[PDB]
Amino acid sequence: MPHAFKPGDLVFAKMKGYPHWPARIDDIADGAVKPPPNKYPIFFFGTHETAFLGPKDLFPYDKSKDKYGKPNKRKGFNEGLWEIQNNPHASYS
Repeated sequence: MPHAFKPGDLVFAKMKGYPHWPARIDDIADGAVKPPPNKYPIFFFGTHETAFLGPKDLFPYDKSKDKYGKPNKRKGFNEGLWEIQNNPHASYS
């Protein structure tokens, strides 16, 4: 059975106006800004942007990749697909 989301989990993350996007739940570094309550720090592959999202917008990658893991015209997306499949836990700093 599913657990709660934890750092390192791979997802497609949904935001208004963008296709479901390859992403990971990030850790919060010591000294770094914490997310709001009930929000997770989401690192978007390809763009390498962070946003804070709740579980309603987080689709587990394994379950969802046949639907959402297809090329997209959007800037950074196809790079993002490579990252999530090929090195999802690397440093992209």
